[PDB]
Amino acid sequence: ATIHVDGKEYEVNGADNLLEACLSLGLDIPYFCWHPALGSVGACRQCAVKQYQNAEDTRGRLVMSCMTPASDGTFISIDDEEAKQFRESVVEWLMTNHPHDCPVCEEGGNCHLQDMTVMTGHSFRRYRFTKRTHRNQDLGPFISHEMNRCIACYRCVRYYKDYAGGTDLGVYGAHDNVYFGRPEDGTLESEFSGNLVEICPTGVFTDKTHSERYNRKWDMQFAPSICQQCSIGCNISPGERYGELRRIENRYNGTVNHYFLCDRGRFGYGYVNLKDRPRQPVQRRGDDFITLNAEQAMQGAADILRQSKKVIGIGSPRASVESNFALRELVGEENFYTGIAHGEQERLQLALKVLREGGIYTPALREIESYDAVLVLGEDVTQTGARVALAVRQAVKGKAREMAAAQKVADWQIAAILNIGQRAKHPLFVTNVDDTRLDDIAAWTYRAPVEDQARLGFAIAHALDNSAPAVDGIEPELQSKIDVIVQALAGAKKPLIISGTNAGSLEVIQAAANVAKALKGRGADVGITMIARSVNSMGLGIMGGGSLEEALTELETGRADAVVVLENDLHRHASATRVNAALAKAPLVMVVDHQRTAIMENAHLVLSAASFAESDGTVINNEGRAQRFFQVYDPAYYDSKTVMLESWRWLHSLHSTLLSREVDWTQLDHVIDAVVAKIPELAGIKDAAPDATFRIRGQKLAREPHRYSGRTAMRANISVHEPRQPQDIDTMFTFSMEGNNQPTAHRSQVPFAWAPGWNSPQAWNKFQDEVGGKLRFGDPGVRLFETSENGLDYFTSVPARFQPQDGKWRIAPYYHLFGSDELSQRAPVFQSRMPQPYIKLNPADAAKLGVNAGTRVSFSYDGNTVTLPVEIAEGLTAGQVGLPMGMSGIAPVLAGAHLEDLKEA
Amino acid sequence: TEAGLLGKNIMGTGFDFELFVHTGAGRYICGEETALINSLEGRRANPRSKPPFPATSGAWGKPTCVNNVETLCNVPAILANGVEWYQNISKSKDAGTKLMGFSGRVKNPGLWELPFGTTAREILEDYAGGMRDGLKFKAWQPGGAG
Amino acid sequence: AFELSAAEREAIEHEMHHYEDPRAASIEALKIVQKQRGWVPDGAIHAIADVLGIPASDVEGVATFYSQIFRQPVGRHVIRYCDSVVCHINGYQGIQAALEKKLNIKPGQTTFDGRFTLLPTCCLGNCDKGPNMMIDEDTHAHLTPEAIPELLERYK
Ligand SMILES: Cc1cc2nc3c(=O)[nH]c(=O)nc-3n(C[C@H](O)[C@H](O)[C@H](O)COP(=O)(O)O)c2cc1C
Ligand code: SF4
Ligand code: SF4
Ligand code: SF4
Ligand code: FES
Ligand code: FES
Ligand SMILES: [Ca+2]
Repeated sequence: ATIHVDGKEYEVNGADNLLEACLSLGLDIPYFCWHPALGSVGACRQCAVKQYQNAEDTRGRLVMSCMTPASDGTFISIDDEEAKQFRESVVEWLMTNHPHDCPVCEEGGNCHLQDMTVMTGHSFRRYRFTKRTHRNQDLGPFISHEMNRCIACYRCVRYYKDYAGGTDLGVYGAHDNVYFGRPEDGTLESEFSGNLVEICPTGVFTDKTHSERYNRKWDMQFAPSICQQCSIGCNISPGERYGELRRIENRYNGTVNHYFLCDRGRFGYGYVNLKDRPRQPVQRRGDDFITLNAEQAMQGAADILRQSKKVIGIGSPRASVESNFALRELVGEENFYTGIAHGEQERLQLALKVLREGGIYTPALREIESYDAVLVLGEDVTQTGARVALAVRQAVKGKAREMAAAQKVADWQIAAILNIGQRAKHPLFVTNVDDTRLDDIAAWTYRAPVEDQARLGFAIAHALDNSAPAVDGIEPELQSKIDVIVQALAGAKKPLIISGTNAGSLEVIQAAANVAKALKGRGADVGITMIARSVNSMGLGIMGGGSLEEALTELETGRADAVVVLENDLHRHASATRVNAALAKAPLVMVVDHQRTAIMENAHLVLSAASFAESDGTVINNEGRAQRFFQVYDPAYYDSKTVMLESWRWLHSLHSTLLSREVDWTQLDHVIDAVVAKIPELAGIKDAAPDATFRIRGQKLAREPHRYSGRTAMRANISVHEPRQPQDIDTMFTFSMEGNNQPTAHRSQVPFAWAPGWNSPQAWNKFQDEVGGKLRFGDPGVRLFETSENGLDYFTSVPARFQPQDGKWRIAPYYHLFGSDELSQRAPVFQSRMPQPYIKLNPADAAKLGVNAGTRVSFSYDGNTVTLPVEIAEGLTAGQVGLPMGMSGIAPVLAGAHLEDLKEA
Repeated sequence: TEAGLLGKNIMGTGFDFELFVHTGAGRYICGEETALINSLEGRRANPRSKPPFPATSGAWGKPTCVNNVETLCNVPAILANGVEWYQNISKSKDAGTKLMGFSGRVKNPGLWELPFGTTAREILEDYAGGMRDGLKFKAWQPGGAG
Repeated sequence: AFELSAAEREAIEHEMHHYEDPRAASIEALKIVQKQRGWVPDGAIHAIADVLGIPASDVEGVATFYSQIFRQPVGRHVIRYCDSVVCHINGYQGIQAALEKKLNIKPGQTTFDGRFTLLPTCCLGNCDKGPNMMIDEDTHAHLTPEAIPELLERYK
């Protein structure tokens, strides 16, 4: 299409509306109610331009550019005097009731309303009357509510309801008393409620966790990092100030997590700021804890390692690729053990084999929203991979999108799309041990044990393709529902099969692979998604090694006298008693970690590693994409006695001191090149980010904004002399403003979005080639593996039905978004949000034991009698007992595990 | 429906039509046609944008036509007495009759049925009787508050 | 604590029978609850939400949007005096002054015994007989300030 803006010709896409087309060209139109992800509704009337019928037209007409299609040969004007005066009048009308709140408002300096008030040039107030006020609600521990600052742009309700699928937020009231919130005080129920702080263009919804230790946006030090709280790998911008992590903002990745995080990623960063973290290396001498510097800790550790006869290394899926590789190099490939259980490692390896050998394309998180039918097998995605659940909701609304497109309704006119697609939606079939949070939009929900879910998947694969193995013992109504699933999936142009390793069953993953193969054989454009557990689970699976049980037997039999545990608490992957016995038997335990774990009581040496905020590295997400996270701040800048290094730096210097009796604090690119040379399956991680020599016209990339303040006074209480600026030899970023963050810079790693006149999160529009699309010059991250030409075979190992045996109790996993991730549990703000641990029981089983709802029962596993109060779960299958995974004492290795001595306390 | 004029198989023609009465909850914006559609769906009466028109997708995404009471009252007269009778009611571009009337401190505040083209002074003087005693006429609104 | 009665639930479901979407019976469900109990309490929103299968935020937004769905406790009788333009021409201000003198309240709140509550209302569609006033089910026209005590004494 061709448009003429202010007499200048432009070539745009005709399917877009005028506002997004003009913002993609760099033109500045003020706007409030439109969002690139939510569509156009034409409420705020801020985006007004003047449209003319032809070139020889002088009068024109004011139109909303967000609601005007960018048709071919469209003549408009933004800088028309009438349009400018109307946009100024809209800003003024918004400003009549706005509170005098900017100094004491957390959105100041990050406010879209401030930016558009300045952009319209409106700075004189001629309104002399009273301003309306509102009471505020309590929205829980995460979101702070300030209703006075609202401009009634309806972004919150549209996002939270039409996009996120939440139910408890809404718009109440009338003419100019419109209220946006919950009907009563209470916590926002959605797992994606945290994106309201970026969706809201004003200070109504604010980050309460940030509002505790508040600082303005110009005062933050930012870095482009990857969220470490599950395997999705959403791009984040951690921002720090005064040596502590202050905020997690969304970082735009048009291929992964474009505008939206989940609440675990956004608010579960509080473990970084804990005061019990290791900040110096500590050596045990009898009962004494001697604090060492880097050099003497490395010398003593390498000497004791040299006197040892066999050193084993226990990695972790929390650690980066470089740190796991450095441990593998230090202890040797044959002595390296992945720090996960044998069943967990088997499920992880099977998921990786399906992803990179099954011949079926695995979509990115953004690409999930374009699929026509979704089958989720055994994976509670809302609690384990939440952004996948959000993308599944978008893919479900794709049917309403297609129905509206059949009636020649444009894709940005969201109200008409929702009107045409009333309740018609794409087929969604979820299977779990109980009800999921996707049940409100699911076409069918199957509450069954993991064997029965696997048998359902194998039956679906057999009915789609008769070459697949059959299932014997299917009930006729279950067969009818299976047939419903089969005709829904076979009629889909782009079916999607989602599973993962959190189900605790190998057969569920095998059944999902069988369904995907059966759909691939029919010619469908099938995609497969596997949800892992931790941030670098796929990286640890690609690296390979032994299981944690093998390392425990190596420690117990005395074949290994030295163990180096990297970023692993060892209690989430094995029993605590056996781990404690093996670590007490081992004469040398060296724990390289950044969190105070329980295994440092018996550890001979504790190396104060860096977390993601204080380190660089690479992580492989659930779809096999290598992503580089960068260090946010130097921990030794404010506390000069802090020796907190990267884990790969610790292990590489330990290897160098073990070999040549000399420390070597290496560079990140050297470890990256070592990974690429030694492990060819991880050769793609070289291209995740450019090396430390990367420059933009000769200068580095800035971590902090141009107006970063207090540089001669933040450390003046320690010493009036300004310290040396921390040098960054590992990466292309600098710990200063002396760098580049231009939106037109040829790069893909963007620490934060800021353009002049756009201080809000809306500056990501300036950082994209087209708004709502990809990052300009490509999104960061590279897929490690391509789709194989030939797939796997059908898995003939069809499990039997779940048999409830007396005495035994099958543990059904119950994951929680706030409580299943270890570091997220360590965050103090999650302690109020996380629920009290309830053991879930069937009504029939609770009647059999005679226990009611709320009474405490005690059960023993691995000789550990623990007590929990009972919650009645009707959707659970009899013979199963539900356990909340990741919680206090309930390790996630209990999925699929049997249970003994379930008795009332 | 007792006489078979509504419901299934109306007048033996096979046409099915069911008529309901939805009583409102007292808001002025509900008279707007798209907002009327929204309030019929049990939502807040925010009006919708056009295009798409309610004829393309109105109530519950279905083709829907919203018409006033008076228009549906002139419809049977057209369909019974004929079209050429309806065009010959008045010698004006607006065919048919219309319920007109003056209200507010007049002698005869009421409502009458007049053809289009009737001057406003005829309604005020010949029908409403003019203004009340000792009142000087200042202004008038032709079609209500809007 | 709010329990719906059997008659209320039956009437609500019968109203759901009239539409192809159960959301369309929210206004009539709120009106049924208000007719049975005088107003719509806080638990009634959740009860109608569970009956209709729509979120409670939607029912709350509908109840707070419409003026005749009361979300605060009112008296046993509701005076609704028309404040619109034609009744202003015919002198609704004297009627409002007489009502404020008799009830000894301001508009919008309730008497100390909950016997009347006073409300300015929209145009009642009776402008040729203005001024007009709506008591609970009865419309009154041709109002005079002297007729307020003799009109309000028949509502106990
Ligand atoms: C604010 C507003 C209020 C309206 N109220 C009414 C109304 O009460 N009754 C009515 O018939 N039309 C009302 N309309 C006009 C309708 O939008 C619509 O034109 C009409 O109901 C049907 O059109 P018709 O005259 O061809 O039958 C209103 C329009 C607006 C903008
Ligand atoms: S929301 Fe924006 S304009 Fe309003 S008080 Fe806060 S910073 Fe100022
Ligand atoms: S609370 Fe924020 S997002 Fe919601 S309408 Fe008001 S300004 Fe917009
Ligand atoms: S979905 Fe996972 S990776 Fe993304 S923000 Fe949430 S916890 Fe982080
Ligand atoms: S952005 Fe177009 S009217 Fe709000
Ligand atoms: S103006 Fe009062 S009834 Fe119409
Ligand atoms: Ca570094």
